[PDB]
Amino acid sequence: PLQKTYNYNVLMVPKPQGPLPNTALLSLVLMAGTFFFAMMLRKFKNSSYFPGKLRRVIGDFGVPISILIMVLVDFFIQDTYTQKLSVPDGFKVSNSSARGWVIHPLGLRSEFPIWMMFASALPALLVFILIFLESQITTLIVSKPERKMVKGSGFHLDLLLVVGMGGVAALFGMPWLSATTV
Amino acid sequence: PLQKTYNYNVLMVPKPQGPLPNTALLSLVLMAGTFFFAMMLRKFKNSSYFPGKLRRVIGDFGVPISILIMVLVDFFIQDTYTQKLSVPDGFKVSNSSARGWVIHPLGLRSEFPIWMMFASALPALLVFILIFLESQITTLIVSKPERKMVKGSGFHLDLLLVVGMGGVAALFGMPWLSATTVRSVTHANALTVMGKAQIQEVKEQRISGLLVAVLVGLSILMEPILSRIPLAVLFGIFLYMGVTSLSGIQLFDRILLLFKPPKYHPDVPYVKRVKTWRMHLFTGIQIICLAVLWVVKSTPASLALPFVLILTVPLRRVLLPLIFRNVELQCLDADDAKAT
Amino acid sequence: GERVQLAHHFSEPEITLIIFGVMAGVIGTILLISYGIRRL
Ligand SMILES: CCCCCCCC(=O)OC[C@H](COP(=O)(O)O[C@@H]1[C@H](O)[C@H](O)[C@@H](OP(=O)(O)O)[C@H](OP(=O)(O)O)[C@H]1O)OC(=O)CCCCCCC
Ligand SMILES: CCCCCCCC(=O)OC[C@H](COP(=O)(O)O[C@@H]1[C@H](O)[C@H](O)[C@@H](OP(=O)(O)O)[C@H](OP(=O)(O)O)[C@H]1O)OC(=O)CCCCCCC
Ligand SMILES: CCCCCCCCCCCC(=O)OC[C@H](COP(=O)(O)OCC[N+](C)(C)C)OC(=O)CCCCCCCCCCC
Repeated sequence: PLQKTYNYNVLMVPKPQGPLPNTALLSLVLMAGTFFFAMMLRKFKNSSYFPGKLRRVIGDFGVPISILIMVLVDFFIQDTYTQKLSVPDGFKVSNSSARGWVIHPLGLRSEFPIWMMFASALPALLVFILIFLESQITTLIVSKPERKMVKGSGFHLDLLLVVGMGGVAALFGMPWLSATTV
Repeated sequence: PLQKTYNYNVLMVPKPQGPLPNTALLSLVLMAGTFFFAMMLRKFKNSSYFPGKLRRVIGDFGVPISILIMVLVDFFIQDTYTQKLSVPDGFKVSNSSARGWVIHPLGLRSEFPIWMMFASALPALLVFILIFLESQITTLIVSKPERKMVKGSGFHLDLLLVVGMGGVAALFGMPWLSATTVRSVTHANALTVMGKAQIQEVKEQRISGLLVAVLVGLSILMEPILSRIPLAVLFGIFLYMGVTSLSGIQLFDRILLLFKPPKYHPDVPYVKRVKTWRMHLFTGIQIICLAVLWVVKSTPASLALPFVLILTVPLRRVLLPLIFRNVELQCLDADDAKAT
Repeated sequence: GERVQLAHHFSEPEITLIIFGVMAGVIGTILLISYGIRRL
């Protein structure tokens, strides 16, 4: 938050343990600037300025150009803290003490009960309903006739693929996915 | 500056004696916000949303609405410091020990020499050229035929009034003023009624400027109101006026046409009756003149700017016909935007 | 005025009146000169 005074000695690892000056305002400035540049380049793509092909190219790379611009802006402002992308160190499980890469269907530390083996069908039905509705409505949205899609779309192959890879990835202790609308 | 650590116990009188957190970033946010709101309300005026009359009203008050919104935004952030408007404490001379309200022409503390009584003409000459050029060029710009002013403009009465009032105010230890370009253009634009893209009429009246002058005089007694108005909101307002004052300038339009392909070029006489490269040569000569004037303004010899600006009249009247045909000059340099 | 000021023979109204009178005189002189020319 914006305060008159801050603590100039604040622990930085893993995340700041207290408020920091200029953080929220610079975050707002970077967000607003990124959105502004993205929209200005989107307008410039449809505009009538410069060679049209260059404008189409420049406007095609509008989002990467805005990202690069504001990333450079944050790069040159080194005194102010901004939260960055945090990616895991390596290709290892998040908990090396709780599970491995492969999950035993009969249990890791306790024997899996038989009743829940048949009682997993209801959560599976709920997950199937969620994934089905999300993926198929997304496919409907992207394959509308007004979107000028000529190559066709798959409502049976895509659902089979998505839910099958989800079921297979469940065995490896990994999330099942779905076709995300946005 | 933005720095990792700040001193928290800094003295706050009469102004920051050191760096403060969140100040520059909040100034940037306030300026961008008020500029964005002003431009959004300007587009709302010309938009097709809401009852049109309400949209026209809301759009007319667009700058006051933006100012109020950002003033409230800074009001509700109490911990952060932003520089506010400061007015004098009262209607007193700015330095009590140096002079009074009235200045004796023969001297205050020492006798004024005789030779300077005659030698004051040359600085008076320079001031007269400055004020004359600024005021008459502002009158020319504001009272253009394309601006739809039917009430007439007087080039002799206004110059006499401005210079005589300045000369009288000099006797009272007060500055001589001039008809500024940006403020007058903004004032005329704020009174312009748009048609259904095309100028329809301007509300030419004496009450708006009179009320502005009265409020400027009363600003000393409006300290509790002005002390809560940040300078960043006014900076965004200034940016709005600067980008707005370029609407009716054909030089700006042709500079845009430099970045704009010819097929796109609009249906205007200096495009349809002049070759594109000739038009761009015209624009480039004007750009060279602008660069020369900017350079002159950057030197300490910036008071010679009126004379260098005057030199652009022999340019257009002599050197331009030596490289441009009369048709091209009529199309490009048109008094009332006519196709010769 | 303010503080300690030199006392001249003429006050401020007197000196400004004499300066306005001199200015009116020279203005009338130039006007009469211009009226004399462009006629003869
Ligand atoms: C930047 C490159 C040009 C620099 C100098 C400019 C002079 C220069 O190098 O000539 C090339 C060209 C001139 O325009 P020119 O009419 O030759 O070319 C048209 C121009 O490329 C349009 O943008 C195209 O529109 P779009 O494809 O339909 O969308 C149009 O395609 P189409 O209608 O035929 O299909 C083209 O025909 O440049 C500009 O675009 C002018 C402003 C450029 C910006 C100047 C500011 C640096
Ligand atoms: C702020 C109002 C709150 C909504 C209250 C809900 C009530 C409400 O406002 O809607 C009904 C009413 C319909 O009345 P009506 O159609 O007669 O009113 C038209 C409207 O004023 C247009 O803006 C005018 O065009 P312009 O711009 O002057 O050129 C047009 O005149 P003209 O030029 O065509 O001859 C007017 O005829 O308004 C709307 O137009 C719909 C916009 C809804 C406004 C919704 C905005 C959020
Ligand atoms: C594309 C551009 C989009 C613009 C959107 C702006 C969103 C603003 C987000 C702040 C809102 C908020 O909630 O601020 C509230 C904050 C923090 O909350 P707190 O309760 O103090 O935190 C305490 C929580 N603990 C318990 C975790 C510690 O207070 C402040 O320090 C006030 C700062 C507000 C500044 C507003 C910035 C300018 C806004 C207008 C710009 C035109």
